[PDB]
Amino acid sequence: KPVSLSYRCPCRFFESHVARANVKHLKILNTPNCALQIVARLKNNNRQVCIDPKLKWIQEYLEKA
Amino acid sequence: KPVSLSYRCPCRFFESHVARANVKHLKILNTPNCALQIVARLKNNNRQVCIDPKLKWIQEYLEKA
Amino acid sequence: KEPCFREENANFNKIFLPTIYSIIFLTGIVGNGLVILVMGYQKKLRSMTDKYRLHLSVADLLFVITLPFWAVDAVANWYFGNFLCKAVHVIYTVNLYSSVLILAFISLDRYLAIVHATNSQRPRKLLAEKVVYVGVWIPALLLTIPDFIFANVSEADDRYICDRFYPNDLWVVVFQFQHIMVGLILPGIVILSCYCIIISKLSHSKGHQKRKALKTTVILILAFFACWLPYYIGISIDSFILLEIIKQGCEFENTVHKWISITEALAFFHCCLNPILYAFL
Amino acid sequence: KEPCFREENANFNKIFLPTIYSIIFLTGIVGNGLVILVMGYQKKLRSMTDKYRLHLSVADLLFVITLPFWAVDAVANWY
Amino acid sequence: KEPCFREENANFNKIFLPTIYSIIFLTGIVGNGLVILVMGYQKKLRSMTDKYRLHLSVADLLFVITLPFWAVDAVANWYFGNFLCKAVHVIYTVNLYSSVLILAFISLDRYLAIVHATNSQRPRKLLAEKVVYVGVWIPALLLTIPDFIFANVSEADDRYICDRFYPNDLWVVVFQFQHIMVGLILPGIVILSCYCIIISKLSHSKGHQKRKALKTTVILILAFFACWLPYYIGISIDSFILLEIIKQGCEFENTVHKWISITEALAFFHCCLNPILYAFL
Repeated sequence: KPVSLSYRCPCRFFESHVARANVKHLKILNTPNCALQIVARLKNNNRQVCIDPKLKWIQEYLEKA
Repeated sequence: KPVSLSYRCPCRFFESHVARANVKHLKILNTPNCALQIVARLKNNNRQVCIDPKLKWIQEYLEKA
Repeated sequence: KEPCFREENANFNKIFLPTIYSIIFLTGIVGNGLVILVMGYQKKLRSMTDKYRLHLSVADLLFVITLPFWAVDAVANWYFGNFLCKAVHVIYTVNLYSSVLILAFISLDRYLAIVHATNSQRPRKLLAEKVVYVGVWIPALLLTIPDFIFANVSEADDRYICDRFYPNDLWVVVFQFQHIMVGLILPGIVILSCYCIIISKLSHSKGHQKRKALKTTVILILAFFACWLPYYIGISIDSFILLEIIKQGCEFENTVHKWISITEALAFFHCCLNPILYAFL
Repeated sequence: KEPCFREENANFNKIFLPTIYSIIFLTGIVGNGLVILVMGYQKKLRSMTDKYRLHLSVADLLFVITLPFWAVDAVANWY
Repeated sequence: KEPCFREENANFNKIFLPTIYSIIFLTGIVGNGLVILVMGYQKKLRSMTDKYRLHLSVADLLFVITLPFWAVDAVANWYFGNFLCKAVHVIYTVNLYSSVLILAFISLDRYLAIVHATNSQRPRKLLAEKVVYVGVWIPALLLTIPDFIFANVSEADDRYICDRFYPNDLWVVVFQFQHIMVGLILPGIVILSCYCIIISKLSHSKGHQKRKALKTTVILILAFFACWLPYYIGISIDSFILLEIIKQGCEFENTVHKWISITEALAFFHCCLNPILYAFL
C-alpha cells in the first residue's frame, strides 16, 4: 500500500526561524515511532507553530532539565 | 526580603504516578529562574497535571528526541 | 505553520468501506472462481486473449482472498500481527502492478494481431507463453521490495495499525511519485500508442469484423482506467500537497485524505469487471 | 446592505474540479485525436455532416489542450 | 492539578502600592530626619528610652531611603541591576529584624526599670550603651547572610524582577518559618512575659505616677504588632499552603498572594508611628 492512509505525521512546518523570547510553553507530542514533533506555541501571535528538531534554541530548552 | 512572592513558579504537586499511555502532550514549560516544569495533559480526564523531572517515562520521552 | 490538526471522524467511512469491500470481495471471488474453473482448469480457451485474462483473474483471486482483511482493518482494529500485514501488503502491491502489466501486454498483443496479421504469429505465442511471466510477474515483484521491507505494525492509541512506515517524508514522496509513474503514465502511454496505431490502420480495411475482439478489450481497458483515474488524481493532489506547493490547505488535506479513501474503495471495482465482461459478450 | 461576506470554502470543489477536468481532458484528447486522424487526415468522410463535426473536433482539441491549465488553476497557484 | 497559572493582571495593586509607598516614604523621611536632627545631633535626649528610639529611627531612615526603589519596582519593573537589588533587600531585612529587636530591648528596659527600681541603674546604662549593639545590630546582620547570597535579578520576559531566588522550595519553606518565628514568636513572647510581670508588679503600688511614661511604650509596641499581625498571618497561611496542606486552593492561593501584597504594603506604617508618637505624647 504505497498510499499510507493512516499514521500521518505533523512533520511539516520545519521552520528554522524560531524565536526563543517569543516562544511560549512548547508541547512535545507523544507520537510513538515518529519524529519528535515539537509544536511550540508562539507568544507573539498566540498561534501554535511547528519547530524543527534541530534548532539551537529548542535544543537548549530541551537540555535545560 | 525574607518572604518571596514575585518569582513563584508553577512547580506545585510534582506527582510521581503518571501513566505514559495516558500522557498525551507533555508540554515542557519554558520559564527562567525555575526548574524543569513539565506539565502533561492527561488523556483519561483531559486535565493538566505536573510530572516530576526524575520520571522514567518523561526521561524516555525526552531521550526519544 | 500549523502542523496537522489531526482529526479522525470517519463515522460514515468506517461502515461504508467494509460494505463495498464485502460486495466487491463476494462477486470477485465468485467470478474469479468460475473463470479459473472454466478457462483455466478445463482448458476451454478458444481465442488468444483469454490466457492474459486468466493471469488477471489469478491475481484478482489473490487480491480478493486478502480483501476481508482490509474489511476487518476498516470496521475493526488490526489483530493479525505483522506477518499477515506484510503478506496482505505484498499481495495488494503485486496485484495492483500485475493487472496493469496484463493490460499493457493485451494492448501489445492486439497491436501485433491487427497490424502484423501475416508474419507475427510465432512471436505472439512466445510472448504469451514464456515472455509473459518475465514481463508481468518479475517486474511486479521487484517493485514490492520496499513493501517487503517497510511494512510492519506500529503502536497508535491502542490501535495496532498495519501500514508502510518510512524514515522520512522524502521516501513517501518518491514512492508515491513512482507509484503514479508506473501505475498510470508509461502503460497508459503504451496502450494509447498501440490503440492509436490500431485505429489508424483500421481505416484502410473495409470495415472488417475483427472489431468484436477489440470491443471487449477497449471496454475492459476503459473501465479499468475509469476506475483507477480519480484515485490517481487524488494521489497526485496529495503528493503536490506534500513539498509545500498547496500547503495552505489543512482541512483541504483532510478532505483529500477522505476522498482518497472513498475512491480507493471505489477503485476496487476493477476486480469484478473482468468476469462480468465474460458473463456478457 | 452588507457588502460581500466573501467566504472561500471550496474544500470539495478544489479537488472535484481537477478530477472532472482530468477525465474530460483525457477522453476529449483521445476522441478528438481519433476523429482528426480518421476523418481529417485520411479523408474518410462520406456525408456532408462529418466536415462540420471535423470543425467541432478541431475546436474541441484546441480547448482540451488548454483544459489542464484550467485544472492547475483550479488546484494550485497560477504559474 | 492545575499548577499555578500565576497571571491575573491585578491593576489595582500597581496603582495602590506606589501611593502608599510614597506617603510612607515622605512621612518617614520627614519624621526620621526630624528625630535624628533633634535627639541624635543636638543631644536633646533625656530618658533612657530615647536612645533605643534613636536606633529605631536610624533603621527607619535606612528603610525609607530605599522605599522609592520599591515604589519603582511596584509600578515599573527593576532597572537598577543586581547590586542595588542586593542592597535594597539586605537593608529591608536588617530594618525588619532590627525594629522588633529594639522593641524587645525597650520592653526589657521597662521590666528592669519598673521591677528593680532600686539596684538596677548601672545595668541599664550598660544595656543602653555597650551590649545593645551586639544585641540588635549584630544578630540582624547575621540573619541577612542568605539575603546577601540568594538575592539577585533574573533574565525575564523584559521585566528583570528583583527577588531572592532559592534552589528549591524546601529553602523557601524553612526561611519563611524562620522569618515568622524570629519576627513574631520569641520577641512577642518576651514582650508579653515581661509586660505581664510589669502589670503584676504594678498593682502593689498606690496608684503612683511612674506609669505615665509606660503608656507611650505600650502604645508603640501595640501599634507595631497591630501593623505587623495580618502580614504574618497571611505568610503563615501561605507557608501552610506550601508543603501540601491546603493544596486544594489555587485561586485561593492567588487571593493569599494579593492579601500578602496588600498587608505588606500596610505593614510599612510602622515607619509612620515612631515620630508620630513624638509629635504627640
